Amino acid sequence: CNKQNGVKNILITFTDCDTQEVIGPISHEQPDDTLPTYKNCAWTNTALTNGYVQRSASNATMTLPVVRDLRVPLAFYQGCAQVDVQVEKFDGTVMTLTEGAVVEPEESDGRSVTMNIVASEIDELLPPGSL
Amino acid sequence: CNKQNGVKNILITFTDCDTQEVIGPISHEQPDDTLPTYKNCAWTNTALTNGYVQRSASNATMTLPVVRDLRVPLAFYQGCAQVDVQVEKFDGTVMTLTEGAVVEPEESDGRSVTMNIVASEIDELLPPGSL
Amino acid sequence: CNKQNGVKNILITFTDCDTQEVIGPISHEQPDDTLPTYKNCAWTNTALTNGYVQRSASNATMTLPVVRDLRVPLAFYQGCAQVDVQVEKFDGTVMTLTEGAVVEPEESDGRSVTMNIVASEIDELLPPGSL
Amino acid sequence: CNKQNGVKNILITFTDCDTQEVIGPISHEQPDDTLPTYKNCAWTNTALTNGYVQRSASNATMTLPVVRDLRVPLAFYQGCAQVDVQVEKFDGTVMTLTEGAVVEPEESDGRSVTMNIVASEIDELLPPGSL
Amino acid sequence: CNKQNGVKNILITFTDCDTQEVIGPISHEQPDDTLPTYKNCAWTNTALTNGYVQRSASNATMTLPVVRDLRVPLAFYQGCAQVDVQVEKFDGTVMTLTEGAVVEPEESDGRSVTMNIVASEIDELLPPGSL
Amino acid sequence: ATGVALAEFLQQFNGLAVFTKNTNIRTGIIGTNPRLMLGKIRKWAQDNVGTLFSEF
Amino acid sequence: QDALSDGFVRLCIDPSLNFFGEGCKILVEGQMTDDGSATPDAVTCVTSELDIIERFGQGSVLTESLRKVFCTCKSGVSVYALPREDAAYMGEAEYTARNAGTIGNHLSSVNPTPNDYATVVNECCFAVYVLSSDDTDWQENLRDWIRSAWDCSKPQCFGHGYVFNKGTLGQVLADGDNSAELSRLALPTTYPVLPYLTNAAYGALSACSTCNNPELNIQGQTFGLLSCINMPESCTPGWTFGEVTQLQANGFVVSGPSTNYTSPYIYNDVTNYLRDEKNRPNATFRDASSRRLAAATGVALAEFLQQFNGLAVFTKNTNIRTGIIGTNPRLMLGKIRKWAQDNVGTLFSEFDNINEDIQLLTDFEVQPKCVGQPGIFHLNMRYRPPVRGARINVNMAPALF
Amino acid sequence: TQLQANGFVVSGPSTTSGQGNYTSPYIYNDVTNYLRDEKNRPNATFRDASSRRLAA
Repeated sequence: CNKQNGVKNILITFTDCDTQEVIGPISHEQPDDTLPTYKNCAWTNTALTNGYVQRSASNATMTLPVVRDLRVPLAFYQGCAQVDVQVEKFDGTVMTLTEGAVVEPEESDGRSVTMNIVASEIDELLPPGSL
Repeated sequence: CNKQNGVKNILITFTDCDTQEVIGPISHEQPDDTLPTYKNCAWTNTALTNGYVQRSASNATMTLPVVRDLRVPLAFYQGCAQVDVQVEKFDGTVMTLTEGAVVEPEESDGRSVTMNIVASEIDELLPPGSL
Repeated sequence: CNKQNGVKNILITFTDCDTQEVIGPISHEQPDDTLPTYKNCAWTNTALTNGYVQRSASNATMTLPVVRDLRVPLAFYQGCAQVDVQVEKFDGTVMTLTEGAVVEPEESDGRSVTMNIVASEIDELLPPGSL
Repeated sequence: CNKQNGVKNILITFTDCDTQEVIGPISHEQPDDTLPTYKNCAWTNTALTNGYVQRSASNATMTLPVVRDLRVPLAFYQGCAQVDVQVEKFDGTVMTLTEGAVVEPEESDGRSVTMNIVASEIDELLPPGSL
Repeated sequence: CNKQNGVKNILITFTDCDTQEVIGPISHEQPDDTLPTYKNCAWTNTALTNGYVQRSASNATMTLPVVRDLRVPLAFYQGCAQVDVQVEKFDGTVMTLTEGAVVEPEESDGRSVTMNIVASEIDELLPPGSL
Repeated sequence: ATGVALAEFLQQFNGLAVFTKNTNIRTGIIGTNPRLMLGKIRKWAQDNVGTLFSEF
Repeated sequence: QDALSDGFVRLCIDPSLNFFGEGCKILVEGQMTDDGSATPDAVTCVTSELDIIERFGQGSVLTESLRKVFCTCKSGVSVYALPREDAAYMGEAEYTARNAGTIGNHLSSVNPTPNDYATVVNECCFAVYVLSSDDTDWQENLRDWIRSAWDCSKPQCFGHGYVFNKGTLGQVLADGDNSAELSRLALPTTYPVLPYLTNAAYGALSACSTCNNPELNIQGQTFGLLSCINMPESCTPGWTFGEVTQLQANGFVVSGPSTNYTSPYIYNDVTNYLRDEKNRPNATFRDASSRRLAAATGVALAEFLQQFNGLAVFTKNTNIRTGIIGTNPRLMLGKIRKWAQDNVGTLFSEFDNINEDIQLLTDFEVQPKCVGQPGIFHLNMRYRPPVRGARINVNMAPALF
Repeated sequence: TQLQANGFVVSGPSTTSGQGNYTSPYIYNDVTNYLRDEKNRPNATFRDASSRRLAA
């Protein structure tokens, strides 16, 4: 069935900054119903008076709640590593993020971790048929 | 008939400010039962003392939660494009907006997006019989 | 409604000091909710001993924050030209200023300019019903 | 959309006075949402009594917050070099400054710097349609 | 990542001006999120009339907040000893200062001190790829 | 002399956009409305006190 | 020279050096002398004032008209000429006729009657047509063609023609019809300057100053002065005030002296349109500004409506299915209304009542059963041009203190 | 110009002027000798030498 909302694959690659060691890409699993959340536009607008907009530069963010791997240190999920996140939805859309940094890590119980990733830009694959 | 609160059509036209490419107008679909909200008066008052008000210029905002189309990039819904919205309600009322800009992009899961649209003014059609 | 505080029309006329070129009167718009502030008294007083006050000559000033017009050079808003400002409030008040001069130009970012205008005198219209 | 306030391109050219070596014009990126700030009129006025104004010669200044380039020494941004800065806005206006000098360099952390650039005059381009 | 702002190493060498005893170099750590702040250009500029600039000799200063070492007396951090401070950032920049002096000591609580070091010149390592 | 001078002053409005009782002025237009015209004429009369009129 | 040795910079210093620009289209029609080197009865594009004498001869009326037209406009127009061959204080302040006909009797017979606009200028839409002759037949032919340019039968090329009628009160007041397409300048019998110079200056100034912002009335000392034209000072009025009132009440563009040489000056920028169909003084098409406003509004609405060509239109049916790029008449009417609101202040007044001044109807509901055809739409709109300044009517009452 | 057209690297003097001292040479048109496609004439995909290094 084409009409189906969800995530099919989630690939994450860890690259430690100090030792330049690469781990992955490893498939991950959602912890609960909540889906990953995206923000693709790199420019943030701002409301001004009477229709004007102050365009200023910003980042492309991503929220990725996943189940941590038991073979990967927990610190890698909390900003002590560089992540290369790749996620594919059920309808064919693919979000590609490269050279991402975890910004605001919150304490996790050791199985479910919520990522806040900031990168220069995120690429959308847009399954066939565009514009 | 007549007494029916709801939206009937939602047409959105995307224009890229860089390449001047026009996409639309593509009909869209609501994600849930929350209706789009409006603010037609371009002036925002303020409560002064003893019946006085402070009229200052402001925008004619528009909150429009819609279902993403798979043929349009996600960035087009998050401030990386110019949107021209046109919503018709079940009772004949038509809201027309042009050259709006998405001011506050909120992270979306890739299917349902909410857009805070700011424009100079919004036209209301007022089904026949007015004043 | 004679209970609304704000501006309705702002007309500015620029006259070049060298070429005697007259531009205007061009309507303008406010950048934010800060209203123009006025001083119609040409004498500045000073506190002395036992209720006595010293009257010294001064100017009828006016602070006018406006959005620049893209058809008029920014230098015209910062003391390279004459200004004849005429502001109309919502309640009918009209302040007329001619042969003004911007004394203290401030660093402006190319959209909103705060003009400190100094002139010999300012004329007030006092909507009908006086004294 | 034409109603957009921001900066599109920033170009800076460094000319070391000791060796007469020219570097640039390199492109630069803003560190935050604070736009560059200008002052075009080359004359500074001073308030006198009863409408008179004392006109005296002064400079054309500009404040430019940007991110330093990792290929350029930091001393070039703090007054040891002659800058040739040219800034383009989203609305088409272009600010051109040549033979500038940094007057009061504040200490910087090595990523974001703020220049107080002084010059004899600054050129305005005024996108088509003037006076 | 190659996109990171922050310090990596801070070495300070103390030399006693009375007994000529040298201590260090000893690694130090930041007390807060404020980075060391630099001023490299040895000449200072003064704004003059119509674009002219007056060049006069000045100092290459630095502001350095560090956590004092419990093996070093506090007086060494407040201008009673020479400092040979050297800071390396995450992106590869290394700023070297030798034979420096602390100019204006401040009341420290016994853990964190803020140095204002003035020296003849500051050297920049400028990671590979220059001009 | 006063009639001639007033004829000199009033020519600013020849062919100028005039916004009547209808509504106010929009941004960018070089028009005017009778209230501001009255204000401008009043200021012109004020400036000529002592050379063409009494005080008032 | 060592900087020009390479092929990077190619310097081409020369005085003439025509600049880029398309500007505004003006057609000047006048007789040509045999000295010229141009094809008669053929519209051509003139690029500069230097070569007009070569192409159109020495002292020809078309050449002088071109000189005045280029004098009164530095940049903003592109001038087209229609050379014609002759049928088988002197002059201006700058200065047997060289052109046969009545064109030489206006110095201080047999005139060609082409009637070939339909072939010489077939589909090139011109803004202002300038005629350099006083022949009634030639002006009537130009008027007929310009009227034919406004036909509901075929796509239009909106334009306006400028002529002059030199003569006394009786003569000029008899060469006047209900032609809204012509603005008849009425020069006096003893007018010093050669009439076609002033006519060309008027037409060129009108097109040149308006057609960029086609609502500026050519009136007053700041908008209706012919600076290039000069004439000696005089104390004899061109017409009496009764005559001026008669002409201004009879749709003639009366000019006045700005009393050394004094540049001429205009009073009213009106067309020769007094009576509506059958009768009635329709003020709508009196001012020449209303003509340019009508043309510009029609053109702009035509360009804006082009976005609906090929779009699927869901009349009757139901709401637009998701994913479709169609539309329905109600949304189209809303978009039209918003476009009309957006142009207030540049093409219209605010409105009287927009809910009645604009209405969009499908062909089905305008035609009886089985007559209505799908796709076709009927749009009706009545607009009001912007209000501009006029008489002041000073009532001065002296009083003692 | 003829040499420029048919894919030849032309070099010139830095300062022609007149007599004096030595001058360094000065090259143009950093292009390759590629003028024809497999069959057709206008194959500019490898004209400039920069395109070669870019492709590599």
